[PDB]
Amino acid sequence: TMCYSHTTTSRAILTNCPGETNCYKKSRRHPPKMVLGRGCGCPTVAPGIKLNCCTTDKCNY
Amino acid sequence: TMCYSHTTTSRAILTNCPGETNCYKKSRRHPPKMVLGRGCGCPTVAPGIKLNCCTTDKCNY
Repeated sequence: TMCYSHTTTSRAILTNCPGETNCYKKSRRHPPKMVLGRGCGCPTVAPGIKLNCCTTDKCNY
Repeated sequence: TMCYSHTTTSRAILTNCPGETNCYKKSRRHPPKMVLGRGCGCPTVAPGIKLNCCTTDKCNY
């Protein structure tokens, strides 16, 4: 499964995710509402974050 | 000097900044290009961040 990936500061790339089936998109739940991170897997997320986890290639754009 | 303030996850408020003359806006230098934080002062910033520091009330919107 290929997923977009980046931290809040790093650059947005496309990776393969060995051993994972999901991709994630973390976003700010409160305005500004924006994406804070994308990556492999489905991490547990701290408060204030909306977490979306999907299973097809490139689904986390 | 009153400045907007928030972390990447906390809520956006308006604060007074005792003892500071500047407000800051941290942003992502690389796309998505977006604001990651606002607050009192002019902090030193890690790589990948565009830092703007201003001196009038509410200048960091």
